[PDB]
Amino acid sequence: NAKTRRHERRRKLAIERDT
RNA sequence: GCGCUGACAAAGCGC
Repeated sequence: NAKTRRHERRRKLAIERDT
C-alpha cells in the first residue's frame, strides 16, 4: 500500500501551506 | 503495491 510514496510529495506542500 | 481523503497519521475506499 502507497502511504509513504504519496506522502513524500504531498508532505512538502502540506508543510509549506502552514509555514 | 500505485492512487485518493486524512495529521505530512493510522485506518478506510478505488485501480
